[PDB]
Amino acid sequence: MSRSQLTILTNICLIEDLETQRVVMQYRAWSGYAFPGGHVENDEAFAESVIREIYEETGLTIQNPQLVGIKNWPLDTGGRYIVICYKATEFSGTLQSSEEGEVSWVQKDQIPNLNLAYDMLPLMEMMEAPDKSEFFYPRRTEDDWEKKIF
Amino acid sequence: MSRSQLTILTNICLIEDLETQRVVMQYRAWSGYAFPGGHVENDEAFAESVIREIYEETGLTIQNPQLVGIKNWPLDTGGRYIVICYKATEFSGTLQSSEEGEVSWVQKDQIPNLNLAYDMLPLMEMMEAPDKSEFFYPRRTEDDWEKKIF
Ligand SMILES: [Mg+2]
Ligand SMILES: [Mg+2]
Repeated sequence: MSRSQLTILTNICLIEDLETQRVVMQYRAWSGYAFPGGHVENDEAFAESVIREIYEETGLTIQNPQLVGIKNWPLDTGGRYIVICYKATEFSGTLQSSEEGEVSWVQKDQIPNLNLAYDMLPLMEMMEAPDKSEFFYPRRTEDDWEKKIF
Repeated sequence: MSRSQLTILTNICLIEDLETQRVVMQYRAWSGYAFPGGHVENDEAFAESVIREIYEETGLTIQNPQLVGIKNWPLDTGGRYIVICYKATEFSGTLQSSEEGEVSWVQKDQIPNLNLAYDMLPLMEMMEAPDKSEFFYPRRTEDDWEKKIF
């Protein structure tokens, strides 16, 4: 019945242009600059979903997106929010914003200087680390946004 | 309401003893030899779940399990079955079966000679491949068990 009982399936992608050392950032009015991505449709694969969402949100067609981790947290009544995290360096197309947010190429080394969504930097660190694959909020108490990286 | 509307969260782990080149296999009366693992509890992280399930099913405590892919397929009415796939080479303990299946160390090169669960070999191949991370059944028709690897 309640929203806190649901399992929500979403994705994000770190799209990195190796020629320019820039990454696609999206501005979402949690608030701030974050990675683009979206919700998984009922019939589509996880990889199909990230390719489709990225195309819609950025105008870019990514190839062979790589699974780099999972961000997730329990909801209040047995539910869970799930973010499947991808990295893509192979893509084509022209960058184009959508109603879902303004997108831009930001120099990767300048990402920390933006108004970032909460925990963007440790999330990007988990994704980039070859030996880490999960970012979890235990949500042990109602205000607990402490994280665990596995 | 129906079981085909649910999102089911499970894990498996390929536990490889690098000293002996054996892998833990579990016999489940889909039927056949498969990897051990289990269902994710409401409050636990994905990594916590695989460590706990593997301990219960095998007696081994795995350390630092690595995400190597996701096996998944849609269910008939908007649901999805999800298997988070891990590999672990660091562990301790003594192998011990449980009510959930007999476990054994099988030489990795002898795995194909077992009565394996359906698609075990391509699943293991997806997991072992550094550039593949999803095993998906589109379930386009009712008898369609064709697969896609991303
Ligand atoms: Mg989106
Ligand atoms: Mg099990």
